[PDB]
Amino acid sequence: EVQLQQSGPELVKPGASMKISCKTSGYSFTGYTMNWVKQSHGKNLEWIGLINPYNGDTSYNQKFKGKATLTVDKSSSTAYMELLSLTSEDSAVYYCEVINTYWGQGTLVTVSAAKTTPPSVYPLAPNSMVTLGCLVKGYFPEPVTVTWNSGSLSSGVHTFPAVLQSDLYTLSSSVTVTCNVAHPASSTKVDKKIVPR
Amino acid sequence: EVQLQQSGPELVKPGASMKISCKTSGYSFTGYTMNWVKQSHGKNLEWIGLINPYNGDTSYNQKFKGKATLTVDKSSSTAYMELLSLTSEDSAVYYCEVINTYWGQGTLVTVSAAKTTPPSVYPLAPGNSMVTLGCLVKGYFPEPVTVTWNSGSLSSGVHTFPAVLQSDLYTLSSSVTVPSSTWPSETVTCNVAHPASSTKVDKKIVPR
Amino acid sequence: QWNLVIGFLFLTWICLLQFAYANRNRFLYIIKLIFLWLLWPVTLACFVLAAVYRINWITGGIAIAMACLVGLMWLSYFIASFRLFARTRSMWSFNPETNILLNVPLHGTILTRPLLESELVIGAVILRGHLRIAGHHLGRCDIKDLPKEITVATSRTLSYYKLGASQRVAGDSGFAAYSRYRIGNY
Amino acid sequence: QWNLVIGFLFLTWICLLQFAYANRNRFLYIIKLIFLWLLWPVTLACFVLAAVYRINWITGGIAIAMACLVGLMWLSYFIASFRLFARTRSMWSFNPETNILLNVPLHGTILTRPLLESELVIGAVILRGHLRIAGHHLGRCDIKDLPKEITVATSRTLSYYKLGASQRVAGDSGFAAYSRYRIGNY
Amino acid sequence: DIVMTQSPASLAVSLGQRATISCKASQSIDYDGDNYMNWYQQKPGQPPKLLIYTTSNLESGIPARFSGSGSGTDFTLNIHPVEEGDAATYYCQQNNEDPYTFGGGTKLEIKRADAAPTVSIFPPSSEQLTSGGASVVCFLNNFYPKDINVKWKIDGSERQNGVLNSWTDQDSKDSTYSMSSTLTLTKDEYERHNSYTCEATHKTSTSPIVKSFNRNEC
Amino acid sequence: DIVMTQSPASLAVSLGQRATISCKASQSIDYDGDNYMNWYQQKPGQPPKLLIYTTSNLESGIPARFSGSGSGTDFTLNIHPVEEGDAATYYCQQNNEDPYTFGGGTKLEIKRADAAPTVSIFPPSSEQLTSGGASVVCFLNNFYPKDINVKWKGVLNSWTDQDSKDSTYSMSSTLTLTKDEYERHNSYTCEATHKTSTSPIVKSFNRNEC
Ligand SMILES: C[C@H]1Cn2ncc(C(=O)Nc3cccc(C#N)c3)c2C(=O)N1c1ccc(C(F)(F)c2ccccc2)cc1
Ligand SMILES: C[C@H]1Cn2ncc(C(=O)Nc3cccc(C#N)c3)c2C(=O)N1c1ccc(C(F)(F)c2ccccc2)cc1
Repeated sequence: EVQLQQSGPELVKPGASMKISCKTSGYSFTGYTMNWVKQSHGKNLEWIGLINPYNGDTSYNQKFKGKATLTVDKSSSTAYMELLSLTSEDSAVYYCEVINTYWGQGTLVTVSAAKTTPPSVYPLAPNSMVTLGCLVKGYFPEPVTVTWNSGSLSSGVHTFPAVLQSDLYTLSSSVTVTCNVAHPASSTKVDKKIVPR
Repeated sequence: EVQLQQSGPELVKPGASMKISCKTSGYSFTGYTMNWVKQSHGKNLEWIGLINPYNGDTSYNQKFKGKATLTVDKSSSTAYMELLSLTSEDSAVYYCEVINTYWGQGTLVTVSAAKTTPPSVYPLAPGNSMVTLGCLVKGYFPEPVTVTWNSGSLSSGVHTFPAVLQSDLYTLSSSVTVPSSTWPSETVTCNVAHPASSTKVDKKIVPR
Repeated sequence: QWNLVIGFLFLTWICLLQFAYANRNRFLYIIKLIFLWLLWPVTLACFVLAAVYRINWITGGIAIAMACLVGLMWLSYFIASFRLFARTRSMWSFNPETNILLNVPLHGTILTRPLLESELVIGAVILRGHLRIAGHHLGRCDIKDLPKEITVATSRTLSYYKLGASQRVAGDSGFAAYSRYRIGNY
Repeated sequence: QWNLVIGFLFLTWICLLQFAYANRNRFLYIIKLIFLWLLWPVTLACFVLAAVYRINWITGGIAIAMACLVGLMWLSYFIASFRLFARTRSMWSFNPETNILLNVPLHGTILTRPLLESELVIGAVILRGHLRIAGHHLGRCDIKDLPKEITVATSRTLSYYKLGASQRVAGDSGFAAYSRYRIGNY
Repeated sequence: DIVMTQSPASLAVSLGQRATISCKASQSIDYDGDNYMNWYQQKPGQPPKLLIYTTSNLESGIPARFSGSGSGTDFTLNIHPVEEGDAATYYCQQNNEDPYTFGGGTKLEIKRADAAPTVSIFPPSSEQLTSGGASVVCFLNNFYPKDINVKWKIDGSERQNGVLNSWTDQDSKDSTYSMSSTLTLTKDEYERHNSYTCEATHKTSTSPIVKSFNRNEC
Repeated sequence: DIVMTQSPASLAVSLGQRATISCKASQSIDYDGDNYMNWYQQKPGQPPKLLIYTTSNLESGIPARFSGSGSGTDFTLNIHPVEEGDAATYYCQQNNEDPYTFGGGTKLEIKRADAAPTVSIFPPSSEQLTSGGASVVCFLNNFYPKDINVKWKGVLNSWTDQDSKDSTYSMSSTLTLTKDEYERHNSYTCEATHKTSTSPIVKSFNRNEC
């Protein structure tokens, strides 16, 4: 029943600071050690440190010393790992865990200098089966969620990884109808419909 | 893998005595308690006693005292409950257990002053793609008689009916079901194995 | 007055009360039980010797009541231990600690040890292949444990314990528990 | 000679050595720890005043070597306890029995107890809704207990223990075990 | 002297539904602060099998569909997801005093949809012709419910003397029954009859199922 | 300085066969007389999932198909009845010293009988046409192996991870160009070459198909 909820994806400029939340529920907040882990550049993992929620007692690894400072807020039962003097090498996913068994959800961090341009959504339209497509092009930064018929047609959706090209991501989806696109850090919710041709 | 193996069905004349065995395997003989249970006249159970193999210490109940006596042989790992002054109300099934979980196979005891009559086996022939045929065992004493069908011929679909005591004799009947494509194409045989007479009849069915 | 030898006895008080926990080596446990046993009549004899030599009348004040009480409280416990020995002829019933025994059927032999109290659940820990059930070093074993053990009192109450469930930890360590399932009155 | 008072001292060797362990009553355990702590100062002063009063020369043969030993050991067993207090500030590190602590995160608060030895597997029994992990009565709890506990030494060691598996017995009793999974050096 | 009385004598439960058995103690089987009570399941031709050994604590390897409960002098056993593989008899034991008394027993029957009896008749085998007595056999397989009547008709009329019947136990896969009816008569009576008929009348299907043969069917 | 090296870079096993991963320590992860080693599994888009937490005694709720073993500096993870839902990446961690180092990763792909792609084409839309560009799209679904070739008769390709229900790979290809160059041609063709056949599978369209 133990649950951990993180803050959400954020884009920050280089040389700034950052704070991340790991709000916990389902157990007595004091008692577990709350490790922090970083996964970067694909599928390689690292270790940042741990903090005792009872009485301070933080312990980091020397590589991240002076870069992250773990903090605890007992009243609301939240953990507050924070990064200082960020750099383009710090784009990763940060997890918080307790006993190596209960993990968070991940907080994607994007360190760069560019505007959060809105995506452009386009339809695709053309036997034993019919395949229909949808295209998202020219947005920044990751991620963006593409859904079909608001959670329906979940038996053949094939989303594709976004590929960077001139600082504008692009992806596509196919179903074998409504294409709903949700871009979190641009306040954009575009929906498109496909028509016979 | 704790295993207990009992002696086997026995017929005792009234007024005699009997010794039952509960040979054990799979564990060190000394250490458990080896309860003895009796199931009689259908499906009601009674408790007889227990005995510690390490050193004596038998314990009975106020009803079976003077009737059952339990001993122990540590060399061969067997238990030796013995009944005395057998009467008509002493025919039952006797089990031996250890921790209330591992039980014996059971030992039917028949106390009667009557002869041992071998069974007589007769076939049945049918004189849709489903046809039944069987064999009838008549006039045997005492229980039990194990009836099977060629030791592998249609182990499923066999129906054996419980025997009924008819004037100091027993009658049983077994039936099997075969598809119309195998009879009389193949051969089906039923065999009975009466232990109390040390015989094994084997008669097959011919069509008519 | 005299201060050296009387002070030296206080050093023994730190030898005790700190090393009374000894349950690892069997020899230490046996020697502690023997020391506790042979010390019972020694302390009575000294009290009677102090009582007979009437000095300042204090020998009849508390020195006669003390010996009488320590004798009447020794006779009852000796006869209770004799009853326990009569029930189970185990020779462990004469220990000066408790009157409850635990029988564990190990490989070929049955091991008897004193038990402080009889409870519904009994633990067993096999750290590095060294069995220890009730805080008692029972020897070297593995996860092949006996699924039935016994607890013997003297006032009836022969309790049979059954193996609940055993788990294996870190290759050769483990944990197990025994829960009571049958009671038999003598 | 003098027989009454010295014989009365032999009675204390049965009150101790028989009732001295990790008994369930926490008040008795605290009393025993206090008595053990108060014992050490006495032997130093007693030996000091037994050696300063030079009689029969015995005050120099043994009354100064044993005093020196019992004085030099106290300093080490005090500085170690102060170091353990420096690592974890719990006030339990000053006990004269052991320098290992066990922290159990019960409902809301954390309970600390002395630990004789740090092992790989730690049991727990909840007989009649009364938790007891390492022989220490931790209060009233249920089968729904904590899945992580810690053991704190002073020599740069902090061991984390994870709840292995818990079983229920007879309605409101049960057992559980903890197995070490992480070690952290200070 | 602690005779225990479980008084559902028989009980019928459909698939999926929940069945309960209510063995109750006599006076005071609660010694040492806990109640000791064993529950056993026995199938025809096998020794009893332990399920629950102290009012609780289902034995290792036993499916979790069995639950034991109760206190004082009232105890219950519950099988909530009643499957087709449990058509046994259930017992209760005390495990508290010198006479470890058992319970009476409660036969668990599984309710199912009806079926028609597959009927077969057989003639006297030529081997027993020399014996001097004839036995005609009727088989009724795979029917439900258990109750069913069989009539043996000779030369038009019926016969009710010398007929024997036997039912099997409820199947462990189909929950259906089988029955054998035997009519045995001396050969002198066999001379003076020509037509034999076995009729089976079920609770349903008001028209009976008849199978007949003559003497000259050789 | 306890760098930990599991060096099966990738694995390819069939259904039911044994799967082995052979993470090895650096020098001396054996403190206190016992070896501490955690084994983790991670599927795409999900946090890691613990399986084995001290060289043995797998975590509760995990199927017994996973078994951990080893000693000294050699440790192994075994999955005997390889199912079709085990296509994740597996990691090893020490849990022994001041920094807790992870492994490198070992991507496990499950082998399955051959299959052919289902190519489909999509022409530019008027909405993008008014903006000033065109982008033709080609979709290939449910083929095996991953190594296939696609040709156009300035392209970008994207590959899906192996599916967890039928273990196949999909692919998307996009050709983006200015509309003026789009007006210079009439017929476009997406061809796919796969090892399952001897001739390419061709899907073509023309500007008059509207
Ligand atoms: C509490 C009780 C638990 N208990 N169970 C069993 C026994 C027992 O069999 N004792 C025994 C003693 C000697 C020889 C033999 C033999 N053979 C057996 C005992 C026991 O000794 N107990 C016990 C009583 C009193 C004391 C006292 F130290 F507190 C004490 C001393 C003297 C005067 C008053 C008070 C300390 C311990
Ligand atoms: C074995 C060791 C285990 N041990 N671990 C920790 C401690 C400890 O912190 N002791 C302590 C003592 C006093 C004040 C404080 C504080 N603040 C702390 C101890 C300890 O005391 N030990 C120990 C040594 C000797 C003895 C003796 F009784 F055997 C003894 C007595 C005097 C002369 C010679 C021999 C009994 C026990």
